[PDB]
Amino acid sequence: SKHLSAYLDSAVANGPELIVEDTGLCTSFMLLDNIPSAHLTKELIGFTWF
Amino acid sequence: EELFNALPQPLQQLSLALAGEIPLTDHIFEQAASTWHVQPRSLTYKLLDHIPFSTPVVVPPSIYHSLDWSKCFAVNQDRVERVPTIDDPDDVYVPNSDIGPLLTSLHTIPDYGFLHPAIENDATTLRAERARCASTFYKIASSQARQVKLDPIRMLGFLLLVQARPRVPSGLVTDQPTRRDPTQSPALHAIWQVMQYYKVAGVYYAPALVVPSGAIWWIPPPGKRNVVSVQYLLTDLINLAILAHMTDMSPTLELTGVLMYLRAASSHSHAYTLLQMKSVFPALSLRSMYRNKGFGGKAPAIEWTEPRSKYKFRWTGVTQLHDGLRPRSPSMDVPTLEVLTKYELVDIGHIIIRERNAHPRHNHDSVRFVRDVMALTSGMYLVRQPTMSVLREYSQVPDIKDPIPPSAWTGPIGNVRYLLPSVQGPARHLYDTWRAAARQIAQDPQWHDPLNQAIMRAQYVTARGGSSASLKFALKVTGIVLPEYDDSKVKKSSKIYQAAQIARIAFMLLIAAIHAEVTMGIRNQVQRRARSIMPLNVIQQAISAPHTLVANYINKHMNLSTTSGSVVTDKVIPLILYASTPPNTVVNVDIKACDASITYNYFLSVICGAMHEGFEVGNADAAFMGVPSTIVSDRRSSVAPYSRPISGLQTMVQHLADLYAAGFRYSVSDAFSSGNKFSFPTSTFPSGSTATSTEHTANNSTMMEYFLNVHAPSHVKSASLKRILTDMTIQRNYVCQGDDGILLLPHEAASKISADDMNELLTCLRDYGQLFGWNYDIDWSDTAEYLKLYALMGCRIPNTSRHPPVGKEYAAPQTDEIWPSLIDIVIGHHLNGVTDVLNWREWLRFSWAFACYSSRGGYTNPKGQSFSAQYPWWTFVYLGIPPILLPGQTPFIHSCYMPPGDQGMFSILNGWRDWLISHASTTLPPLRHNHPVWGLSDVPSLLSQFGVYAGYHAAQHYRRPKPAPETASSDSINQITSDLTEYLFYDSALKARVMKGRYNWERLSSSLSLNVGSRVPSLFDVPGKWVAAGRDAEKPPPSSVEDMFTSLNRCIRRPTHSFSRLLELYLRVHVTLGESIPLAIDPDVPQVAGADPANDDHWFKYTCLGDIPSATRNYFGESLFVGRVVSGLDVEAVDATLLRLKILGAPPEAFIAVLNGIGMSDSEAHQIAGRISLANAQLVQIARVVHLSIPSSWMTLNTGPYIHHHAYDFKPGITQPSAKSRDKSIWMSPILKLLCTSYAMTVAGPVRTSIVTEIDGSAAALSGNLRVWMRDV
RNA sequence: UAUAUAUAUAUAUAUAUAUAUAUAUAUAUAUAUAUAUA
RNA sequence: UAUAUAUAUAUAUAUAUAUAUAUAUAUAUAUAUAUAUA
Repeated sequence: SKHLSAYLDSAVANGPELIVEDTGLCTSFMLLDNIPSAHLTKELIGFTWF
Repeated sequence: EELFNALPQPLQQLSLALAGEIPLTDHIFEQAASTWHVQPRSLTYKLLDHIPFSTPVVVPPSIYHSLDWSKCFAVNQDRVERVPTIDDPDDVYVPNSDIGPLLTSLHTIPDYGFLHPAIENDATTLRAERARCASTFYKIASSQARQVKLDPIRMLGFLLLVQARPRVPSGLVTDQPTRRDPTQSPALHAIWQVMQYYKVAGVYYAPALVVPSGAIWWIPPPGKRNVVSVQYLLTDLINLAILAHMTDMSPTLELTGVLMYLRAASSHSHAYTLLQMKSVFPALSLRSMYRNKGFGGKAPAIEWTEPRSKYKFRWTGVTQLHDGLRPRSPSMDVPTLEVLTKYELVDIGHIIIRERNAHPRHNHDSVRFVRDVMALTSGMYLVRQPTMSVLREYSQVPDIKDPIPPSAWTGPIGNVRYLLPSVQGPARHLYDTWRAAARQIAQDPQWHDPLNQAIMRAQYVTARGGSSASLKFALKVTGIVLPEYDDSKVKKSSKIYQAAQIARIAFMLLIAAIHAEVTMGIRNQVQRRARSIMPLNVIQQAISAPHTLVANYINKHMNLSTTSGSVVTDKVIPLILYASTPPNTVVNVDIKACDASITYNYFLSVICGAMHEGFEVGNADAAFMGVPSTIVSDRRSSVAPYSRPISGLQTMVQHLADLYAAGFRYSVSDAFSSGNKFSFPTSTFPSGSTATSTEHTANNSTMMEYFLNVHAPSHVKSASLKRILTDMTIQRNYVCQGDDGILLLPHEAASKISADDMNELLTCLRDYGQLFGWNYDIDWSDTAEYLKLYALMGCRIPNTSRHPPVGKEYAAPQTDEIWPSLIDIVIGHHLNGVTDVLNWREWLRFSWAFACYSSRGGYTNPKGQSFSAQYPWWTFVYLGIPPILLPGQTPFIHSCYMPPGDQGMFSILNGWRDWLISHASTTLPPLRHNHPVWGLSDVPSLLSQFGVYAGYHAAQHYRRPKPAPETASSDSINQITSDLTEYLFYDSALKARVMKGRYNWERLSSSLSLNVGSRVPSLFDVPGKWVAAGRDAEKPPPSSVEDMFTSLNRCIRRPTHSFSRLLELYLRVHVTLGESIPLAIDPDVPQVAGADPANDDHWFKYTCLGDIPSATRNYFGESLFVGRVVSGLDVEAVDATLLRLKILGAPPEAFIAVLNGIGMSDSEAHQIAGRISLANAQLVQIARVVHLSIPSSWMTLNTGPYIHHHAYDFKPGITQPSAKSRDKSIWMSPILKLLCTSYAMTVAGPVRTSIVTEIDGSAAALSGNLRVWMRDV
């Protein structure tokens, strides 16, 4: 009955998922802070700015 | 099994016989029957002590909460009503009360009691209210207990006896032993627990005992009290226990039924509570089966032939099931569960649903499950006070949503008004339809034929009747002195009696009497309110003739009466099967109360006007049925009024409309209530018998047709629905009978209609019916309900609950019957268990036990002697019950389809032949001179030793006493006769015809010396038959009873050693069975639920032959030569005589005399006589000439082709040449084929080819003797 | 005693179905609060 | 007081995911019984 039901009705969906939409940014590479910058508060004040 | 040890010795022997251990014998047959009649019934309950139950059932003490009866009854307007407890006005049934306080003690049995003589006296004499209320309550409560074919305890005893020992296996490879076992049945355990309350010293006092005059009750001690509902609960439990065993259901389902009954019994009004939640089981199971994903299986492929009017169907293979074909309608779980929540029985639904989910695919198991669960509904014949019934049913009037405005009518025509042409709508459609039919009836020389006139007058007389008192009063009122014939001992209320009084009178003198009271009656039902019987008087029945005639024409000439020809009821079987197939969508409809909704203000006025106008085309001066034309005033023109003549038909309408407008005036005289007769009118149509089906079916068809073709397309919204709704017509899409109707949709192309459109369609139909006040009560569940038959996916489902094993209707306070009648009850009881497919082996065992108890009985003179008798068991074999085990054979080799009568005997002997002959030779000395069929071995003495002859002749004896004549009463007999003949022979031509025919006949029969004393059917004897029927309807005097017992005993004791001449000759034939025939259908496909490999024999018989009656060339002999006949005479006697004459080669004038003897004119007599020929006659048509008929049990099988080309009467390579029939084969071969197929159907297992192998005498000798016997009779 | 075959039972793994519990989503009903209208 | 909309809580139904239990089927191991061979 499974095969017969399968062969008789084609409205079983199972279609490939074609429509996929993105509203974000078309990029695949991320700029990454690997090593954080140090916070200076006693000496060398002003050399870095956040 | 210690229970087997508990049984007394004779019953132990009987149980062994039923189990197949030993061949049954008259000796043990009597010992068991005798001892049952002497021991107290309570011992049957005592047997229950020896069953170690292990079921999870608890009987709450809530049962013993008797509600006081005094508040459940009252009298107002001098009638005892029911005053329902709940606000629901329908709680009019027997309450739950303790009957105890109303009991005295009996002198015979001091323990049990009956009503106080003081109470009934005061209610009778003083008309005291409380006395009357108590009496009414006692009467109905007793009556409800009496609704059983016999005492339930006896049935319980039967069940224990058969279930006390497992049956011995046969040698058959399909003989599965029973899977179910005792100690697991919730019903029996429930009976045990509840009965524990009714013991004082281990005595088990029965709560009640049924008697011929009703039922008695046991006086409770001061501590206890007996509620009447308990007795009802026991009956339901016993009935369920029996049914569950026979249907072989799982204990879980039986558990649910027990809880079902217990919950109902706990609350007040046990009947009402059951009635409310009636349809729960079918809705849970039948209405919702395949609403899932894993659907599949095999289904029948049925095709409806092109001339659909003929209702011819063809089996044409099988269809694979798949998900696209699964049912579309919503399930029924939600409403049912919601209802069950009210009675806190949701567990039952959960259990049922969970169990149902185990059958996703359609097969034998699924339908078997459906059959079993649907068998759980209560099988009790509910009864209520007739006064409440009549007050509750006829108090309804239809509500019309758009009445015909008064300005829509013309001026009066004396009584009727014609309908203005400008008016449209369904009413216009109805008006035109009836008018057109009236026109066709108007000119029709079919009437005024004196023979046809005789048919109509004769149709009005039956043994029953009513309203005679009203008749005598009304005519005496108008100065008409009717005759009397009391000395002729016949009931006055019989329709025959009143008819005789009328015979002489000029008809028009009687016209004033039609406006007279009509008595009424009530017949109880199993699953609904009781039905009504409203017999009109003969005069009223005569006046309403035009209404019937037009209705008949509408039916027979539009949709061919939708099967209301009722020729064989089985034509609906293939119809519903086809209607339930996957490719088709079907909807079940039926008028809510067609009898109560047809009325004069809307319906009958339109019909009367149409008929009166429709009869205008015709001779204005033409009397009809003695009603002459008259002058009536026409007032259609306000400027030119006048008067003109109108034909008799119109005069009938004039009075008929007057009567309908006045409304029927009934008079109730219920006996169960006390001194409360009264009369009140109503618009409710009589609808007491099939004579009403014609009118309602006609109107049913008309409204449906207008809805389909006009109203629906103009009103529906879905374009797709419009597309499919069009191209649809009633003649090929709708059938009906009375209120019931079936609507089936055109095959949606490889698809199914949206449930959305269905809802739209069904909704509009409801509104359409609401317009003119018809509640259509439609439903859509992809099943077939028509005339109480159920089909699911082309498989028939026997609703066994509608045939309760223990229940039987009784409409009077007294059973009013004599002991021998019980036998016929047993026979009818057994057949239902065959029609419905039960476990054929176990059902047979139970049947014999029932027979054994019934086999014995007695009677006592009103003052004098007692009398007694009992039958040898072989009687029941002749009556149509297969034997379980013969000496020398193996048990359970005879199928239930074994034919009754001589055929069954012959088949049994034919199989039993060789063993008997050989055994007789060893045991007994040879007889003194050679025998035709036997050798010298003398088996007849052996048969007498088995008492076969005793049983064979005992079954032939009559079972109802005969009333005695008298000579002055014979002057009334002559007076009765004369008048009946006078009523029959209104004209003179018929009398001349019959007299000439009779005179010629006896002259020919004697002179030609065919024979003398031939009782040939003739009209002169029809009044004699009526008189005998009328006298028979009376309660016989005791002397007749004494004659019966004495005659029966003498017939038993008389030593005879011969069967009937026919059976003697039939034994000369030797028949053998070959291989199995080719199969009809795939064994996988189920066709009848329960006819499965488990229930092998039914499964074999159906599979081999196929169910669908498909006589493509046989027509089963329905083409009788005499289409038109008068009542009283038998067509089956007439054609038998005619064929017998034709075989005897009588001269043509013999046929002429016989035909003229039943009113046929000479010209048509010659025309009919010429048609008689051995060629065109059918196998059954010619075989019936020697009373070889088809058993009713076969009517559901396609036996035609088998009898045609599978029962070889002469196979060249097998038959001995001595058996060659030669030229007489033209009429010999059908007889042999009938004998062959009867033997083949007798044995169990698959159907095999049947072959005549030898006739001991030459076939010529057999034919010669047959011709002699044919000439003799 | 060993080997093979068949049947039954137990244990483990895989798959399907049903039931129960927990979480998420949707729908319906009930209760509470807010807003609008009558 | 009623109706409509929104939010929160509770109950019921349906779907998805996870866990537990039961039943069925398949595979592997062990035990018992029966049959055959040594």
